[PDB]
Amino acid sequence: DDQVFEAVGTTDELSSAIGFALELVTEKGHTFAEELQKIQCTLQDVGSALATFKAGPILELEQWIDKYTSQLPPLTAFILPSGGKISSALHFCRAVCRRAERRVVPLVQMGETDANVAKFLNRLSDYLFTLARYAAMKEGNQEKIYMK
Amino acid sequence: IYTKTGDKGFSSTFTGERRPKDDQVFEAVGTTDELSSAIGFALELVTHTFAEELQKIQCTLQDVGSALATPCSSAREAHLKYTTFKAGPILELEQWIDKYTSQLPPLTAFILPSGGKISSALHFCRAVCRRAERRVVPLVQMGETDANVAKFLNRLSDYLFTLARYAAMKEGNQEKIYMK
Amino acid sequence: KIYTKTGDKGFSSTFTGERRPKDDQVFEAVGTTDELSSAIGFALELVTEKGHTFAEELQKIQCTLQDVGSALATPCSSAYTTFKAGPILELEQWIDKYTSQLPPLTAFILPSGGKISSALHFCRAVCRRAERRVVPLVQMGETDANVAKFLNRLSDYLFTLARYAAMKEGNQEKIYMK
Ligand SMILES: Nc1ncnc2c1ncn2[C@@H]1O[C@H](COP(=O)(O)OP(=O)(O)OP(=O)(O)O)[C@@H](O)[C@H]1O
Ligand SMILES: Nc1ncnc2c1ncn2[C@@H]1O[C@H](COP(=O)(O)OP(=O)(O)OP(=O)(O)O)[C@@H](O)[C@H]1O
Ligand SMILES: [Cl-]
Ligand SMILES: [Mg+2]
Ligand SMILES: [Mg+2]
Ligand SMILES: [Mg+2]
Ligand SMILES: [Mg+2]
Repeated sequence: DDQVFEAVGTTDELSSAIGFALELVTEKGHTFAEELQKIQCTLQDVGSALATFKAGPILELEQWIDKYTSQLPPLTAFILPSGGKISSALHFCRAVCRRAERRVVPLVQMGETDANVAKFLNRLSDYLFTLARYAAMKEGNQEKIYMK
Repeated sequence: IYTKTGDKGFSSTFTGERRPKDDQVFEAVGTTDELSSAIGFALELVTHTFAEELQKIQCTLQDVGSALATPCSSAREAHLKYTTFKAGPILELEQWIDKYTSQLPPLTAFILPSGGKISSALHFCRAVCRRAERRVVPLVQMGETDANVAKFLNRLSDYLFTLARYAAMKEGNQEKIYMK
Repeated sequence: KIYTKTGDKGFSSTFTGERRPKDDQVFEAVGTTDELSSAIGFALELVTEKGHTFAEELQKIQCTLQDVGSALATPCSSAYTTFKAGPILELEQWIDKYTSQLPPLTAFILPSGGKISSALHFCRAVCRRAERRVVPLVQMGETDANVAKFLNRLSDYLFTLARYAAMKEGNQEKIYMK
């Protein structure tokens, strides 16, 4: 099936975009770098699952999200993809992650893939978005804002 | 785990339709966000008027996104500002291109993606932009999206191409030329 | 003036002169191929030192990617378009060169290994996307099988070159962990 190869490929594409973003991290021992690396592993499991996906990593993502949200101001503006190297790269990862989601979706719904793979990808773009903001905040960057 | 509205693989348009995330509309808005993000990263390599231009373009790509997520077949009276995509930013890209073009050597051979970090990031952006044009086109040719969105993305890749060239020249980088 | 506006309505030309909508699978394959060449272009900028022979290789590969573009823009039924085996066989030689210098590998390598190596894993993914786009074209007999072969062998090249970059830099690449 072509749809499976497409979904696996786009998952790998995401993981490799994360791989490149990780290279932008200049200081050693950041916990989000650990997290991104764990996600990459999960993406490999996504890969073979597509080709039973437990809920744990979704929960993991949800607690990391909540951790970073509580450290950040409320979200009042619409931001443009920005805020420093890592941040921008994560915004790109977010876009690619959302593309992966769209590719997995028909596979679920056809019941060829565990529902949770979609949920994980859905939640991953929230993680990547949140992490981007968190990363920019910690560089004290200030992201660019929408203007007509 | 949370029960998020997107978890069963459906999302919403700005007109209230529920569609599988699979849908053309989301392929089209996703790919546009992808493009804007790529530009976001390219901006981070600015080492500048053209940096200002790239941001305005990101802002237009927001509008593009609002437009794509508002199918004309179901736009009502209050959504008219989203369904209406004015020509202005296109004329802008055109006059920007003329400006840069009048500062560049004449062009006759095929340029490979190259020219320094900013220039190469821009060539990648251009490629992503043309993918975004491919996603928008079927919405336009189905009457769901203003044709001006497509004009824009069409022109944008020529803008992004000529800026790449400009950046290369202002760094003293010669781009590679197609060989054989 | 570089823009004609003639594609402003969503249509464009194949190298046969046929007008098609821009979302036609021919354009999807050509574009994805451009995307790949652009990704290689960026990875090329991550090379610090002068005179790396792989850097010369990737640039030759960009040239072939243009040829792959043209071939794809010239679908066979509507025409006469053959893609020669040469750049494939050449890729195969370069692959052996790097492959033979590498540790035997039993792990699963996560996209990692430094900037170059990382950029090249991404390139590999985009190349694999380009393969997936070329596949329908070959199966309906619009494109020479060799074109798919080239991108396939190029996926292999980019993976193993990323391993090579990582090893030269002495940059440990990350492994799959359960
Ligand atoms: N995978 C996707 N690709 C492109 N666009 C999307 C995708 N998912 C959602 N969208 C669009 O972007 C908007 C914001 O995305 P969001 O992720 O918040 O929606 P969702 O996935 O339906 O909701 P939730 O993430 O809260 O479950 C959505 O209303 C939808 O129009
Ligand atoms: N968005 C696209 N994605 C992939 N391939 C394209 C795209 N647009 C055009 N092509 C192909 O690449 C060639 C050069 O593209 P170009 O953008 O100059 O064409 P166009 O959009 O038809 O014309 P113009 O841009 O001058 O209005 C075209 O002749 C066509 O074969
Ligand atoms: Cl795609
Ligand atoms: Mg979502
Ligand atoms: Mg949301
Ligand atoms: Mg064009
Ligand atoms: Mg042109």
